[PDB]
Amino acid sequence: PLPTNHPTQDYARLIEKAAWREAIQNKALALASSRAKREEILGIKIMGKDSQPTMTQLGGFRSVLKRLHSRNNRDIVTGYLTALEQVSNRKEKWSNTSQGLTKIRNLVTQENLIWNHLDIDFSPLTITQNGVNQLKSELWAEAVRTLVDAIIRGHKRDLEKAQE
Amino acid sequence: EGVGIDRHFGTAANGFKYSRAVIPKGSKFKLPLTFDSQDDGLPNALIQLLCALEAGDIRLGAAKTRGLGRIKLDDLKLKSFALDKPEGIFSALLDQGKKLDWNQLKANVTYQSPPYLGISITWNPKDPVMVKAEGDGLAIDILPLVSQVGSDVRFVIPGSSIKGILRTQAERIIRTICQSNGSEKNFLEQLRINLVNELFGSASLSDLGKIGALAVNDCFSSLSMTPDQWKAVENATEMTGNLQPALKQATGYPNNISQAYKVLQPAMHVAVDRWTGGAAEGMLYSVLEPIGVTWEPIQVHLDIARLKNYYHGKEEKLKPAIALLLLVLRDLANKKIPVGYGTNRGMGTITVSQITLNGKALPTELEPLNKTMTCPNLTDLDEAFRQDLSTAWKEWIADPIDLCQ
Amino acid sequence: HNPYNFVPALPRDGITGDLGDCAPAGHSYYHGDKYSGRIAVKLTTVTPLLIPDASKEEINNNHKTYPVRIGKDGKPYLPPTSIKGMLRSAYEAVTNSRLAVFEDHDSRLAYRMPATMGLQMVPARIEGDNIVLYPGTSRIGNNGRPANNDPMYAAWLPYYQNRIAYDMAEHGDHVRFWAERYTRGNFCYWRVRQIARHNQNLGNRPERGRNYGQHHSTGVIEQFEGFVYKTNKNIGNKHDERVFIIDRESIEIPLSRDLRRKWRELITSYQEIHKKEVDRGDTGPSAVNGAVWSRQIIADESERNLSDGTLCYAHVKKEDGQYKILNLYPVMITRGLYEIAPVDLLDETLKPATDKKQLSPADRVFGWVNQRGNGCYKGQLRIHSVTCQHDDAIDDFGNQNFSVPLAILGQPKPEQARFYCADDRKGIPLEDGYDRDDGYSDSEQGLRGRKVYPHHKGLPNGYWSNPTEDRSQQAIQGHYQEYRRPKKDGLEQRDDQNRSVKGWVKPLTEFTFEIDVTNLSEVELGALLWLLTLPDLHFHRLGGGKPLGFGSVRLDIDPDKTDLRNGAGWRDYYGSLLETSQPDFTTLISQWINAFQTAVKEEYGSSSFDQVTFIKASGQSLQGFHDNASIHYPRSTPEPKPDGEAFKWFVANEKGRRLALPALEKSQSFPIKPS
Repeated sequence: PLPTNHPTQDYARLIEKAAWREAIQNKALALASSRAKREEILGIKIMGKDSQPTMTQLGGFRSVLKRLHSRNNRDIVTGYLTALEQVSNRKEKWSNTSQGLTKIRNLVTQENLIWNHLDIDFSPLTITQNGVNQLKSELWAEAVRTLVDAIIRGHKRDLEKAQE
Repeated sequence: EGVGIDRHFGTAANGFKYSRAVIPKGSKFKLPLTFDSQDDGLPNALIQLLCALEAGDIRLGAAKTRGLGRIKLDDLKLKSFALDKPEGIFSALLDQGKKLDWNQLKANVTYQSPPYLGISITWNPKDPVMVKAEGDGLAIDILPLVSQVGSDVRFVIPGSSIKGILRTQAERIIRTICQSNGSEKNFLEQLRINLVNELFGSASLSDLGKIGALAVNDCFSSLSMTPDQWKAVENATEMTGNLQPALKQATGYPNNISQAYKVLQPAMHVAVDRWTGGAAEGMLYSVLEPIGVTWEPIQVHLDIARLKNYYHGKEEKLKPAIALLLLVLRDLANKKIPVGYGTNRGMGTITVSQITLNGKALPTELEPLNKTMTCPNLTDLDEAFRQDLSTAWKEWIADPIDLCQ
Repeated sequence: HNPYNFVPALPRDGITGDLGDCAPAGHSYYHGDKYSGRIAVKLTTVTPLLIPDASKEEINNNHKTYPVRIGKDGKPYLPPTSIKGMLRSAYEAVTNSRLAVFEDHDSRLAYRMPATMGLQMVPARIEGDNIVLYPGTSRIGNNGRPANNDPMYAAWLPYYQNRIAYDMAEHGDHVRFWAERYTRGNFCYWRVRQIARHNQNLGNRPERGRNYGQHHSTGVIEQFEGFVYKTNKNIGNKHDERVFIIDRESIEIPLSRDLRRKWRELITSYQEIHKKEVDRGDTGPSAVNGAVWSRQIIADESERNLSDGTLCYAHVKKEDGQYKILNLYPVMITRGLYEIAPVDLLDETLKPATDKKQLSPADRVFGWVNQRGNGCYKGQLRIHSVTCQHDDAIDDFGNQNFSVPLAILGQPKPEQARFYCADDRKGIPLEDGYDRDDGYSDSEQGLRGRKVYPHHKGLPNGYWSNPTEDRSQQAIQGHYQEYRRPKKDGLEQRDDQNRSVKGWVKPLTEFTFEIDVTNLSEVELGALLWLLTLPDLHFHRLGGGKPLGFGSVRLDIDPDKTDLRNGAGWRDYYGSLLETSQPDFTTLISQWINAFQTAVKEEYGSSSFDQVTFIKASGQSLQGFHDNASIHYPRSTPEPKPDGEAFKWFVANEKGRRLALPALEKSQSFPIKPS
């Protein structure tokens, strides 16, 4: 492992972030390709020919999660979930999901949970001393955003395939 | 996010959704050019290129015809290093170069563009015009699409949306003149038609692929908001609760709910049961209608040089394409081409105040196109020129052949 | 006259033409034989028009006050979607199209069953996949009543007027108890004397009980096991809960899915009808103070489920030599269900379309999205450019802070079968005098059709003037200001039953709008232009408060701004960049309207167009009623009383002549006393 004060640590961190980003995105796209994992991670499901919830609820959430730049912004995402479940007309749209609003809240509130779903071994992808902890904190919001977007994309691709 | 529209049913064609990530408007990057001169000057074509960059004439990236790619150059500096000479080599090593005033050379030669016709359409929403935002809001279901424009957000009609409505009207006019039916054909077949495959382009399928000679800008609202002001609207949970502050802020009327709602108006829609007369609850939905959003003029660019290459330089073939383009602009000015969401549902009709036709390096026979029109029926165009176009148009109609040979 | 009625929706089997179901013309080109272009429409209001701005609704004491929606110029913004829905429903009437909005009519509807029906119910418990009857010491008579004046099937647990605590029992307690046979009137019952949980010992045999007023002891004393069936003190005379005497006699009967889905529908009715009441925090029935909500109403979703060990009443009869269980009920005198769901009373040719091959005329003209599948169609008709021509068009009744409180706009209650059910599929009213059980009863019955609000003909001068004055307690020319809530004790009844408007669009104010239409056939165009060129004094009904009289409007085409051509005419138009003649549609409008009229005659079997039943009915709606009987909701007094007691007419009707809502074509008025 590279000493923390080492002058090439900025360049090493560049290669690490690239390797982690590609690993996260590939593993996300694997997960999102399967109906069972999409339901496992976000609760969203396809019931024959209509999606649970409707794609406008997924678009609504996806337009909120794009504001998750850091763990400090996470109250915006859990804030939005509060206003969803605060009112029955919104709550009832997600209530036909596999517990999706709790699953979304867990994915955003728990810093570990994204990494458990991705289940990537980052030891081959890190070389900086304490690199994993620094990269996990740095890439957490991006990894969450990556996975949620992949799942929603995979869901809507199958949703269209069911309708085509 | 976007979708193809089936030409027979008028609805989102199955399998023709698309998504594209875009660097936002107002983003900056360096002009990063070095030129090695082998003679004691600066080349004309390179001076012309820099003038074109300052004019905004050069497009970069994907979706050039369908909303994107426009760039403009500012802060242009030219530094000279006489590498033929000791003073210039040591200047290159040490002194950051001899400054050229660009304004001198830029004045000392005429800028020459390749042929194009600019169309600038001054328009206003006759009824609220919006593209739908893909996500529902909390208080409002159907929200206007916004985009980042510099440090602000503005409401946007993507040039993809204006392109597709114009393409649809072009194709409808041709299929009427031919009495050709697109009900049987699939979406890709429904698009392949003569004169529209050149003005709007054909998909590159192995090749009939063509880029459109006609390019449409993203049209942004004259209104703008801070990003957190719009998030306050998106996050608003109650239509008569925290939405009213958020809309008052975003429209710029924090103390006047009347003036705020003359710009952005929340609208409820309810479906009524036919047997009982009851609100078919669950079929209640809400739209934030941009009733008083002012918009910048629609910028359409016809690449006349692109058409010439398709028609093999002979400008007589241009006249049927120009004729179609004018017939489409006549429909756009006569409110026959609604734009965006909800066009049969109370939105999307536009007024056209003015069409400015701004040709650069046009051929003499199309030179009457250099005009500002305010009659919707194009009677500001010379009648001898419109009859001239009308004759070439009628000849093509008689044999609706593929110009492009 | 009732403020609504129905144009009958006729079944559309063998309808073969443009009025039939058809593949839509499409949007790809202007067909040479079908007409496209712009119709300019002048709309002028005849009565005041309500255009609520829900985006600016003020709310106080849960009463909502709506201003008029205004556009960027401050003139009233009449929304194109509001005109579209007015036009669509009127179009869909006169073409006999599918019903575009037919939502959530697949459950049976619920109503109060006869009070005599409670005698026919036996205590029951579900035990697994069986409902098991528990008649106790008595035996089930053939009609379902306790046979030959043996005692009531359940013990009576004195709970309120006299109290028998253990040695207080709750619903579903398994209990062991002494009971004594007690007598009142024509009947007798087992009075619980003392009670214990099933594990405990109930003690020695009690002696002769005290006569409790008119309840007289017989001295015949027994002990039983049972379950206490408790419902709360849920009507005023209630004294006793029930104990289902399990110990003595029993009959297991299969619990079919139909019984359990009836129970779900019945209990969801009980719950949903009071959801607003219990959210308001009300503790008891809407017209019986001091009573408390009955258990199944306050119980959760689990009450709908009819899970193992739950207790019910079974309506039973010994027909054909078997104990037939008709229905399961939560109380002795109960809500029950009509036999048939309203979705089964509407023909499949009249239900909303579910395939592109089955698009009706209004699905083609106004467009369609499949609600139960894939499929959609863009409308061939576009309303746009709605411009108010008058500037001072909005009446604010003196100040921007004034408002008129509107009369209560209640929910439509299709469960009143005499108003919403038809006696056949061609939309005839139910016959008068029949039992309420006779609505929604037969598959050969039908729905009344499309609900419409006939124009309030003959409103007197000044009826709408100065509306902040309460004039409703006084006849003026025989009208009683139906649009306004009455005063109560001199103060305005602004509550959550009604709404207020800060203003309305004045009568005689003019709007212009345009209709853009694509590829209409002459029949489809004829229907539309017929609606846009109705004879004098025919009015469309627009916006809100239509049953109060608001929103009657006159539509007529502005011919100079109208430009309709067939695709051959458009082919000539696009054939030139020079100005070209437009064909004068005014020479052809009669042809198209007659094309529509002859198609309606020919496909719907009539020797005249105006004698087609849906045409005849629809005309009467647009025209109103010529007999100068006032339009108002039914009530027992000619004056609208300041209390919401209009149900009193309906209960008088139920005990009286039992009038159905008269056919719209017949123009028959209701009597103020239907006794």
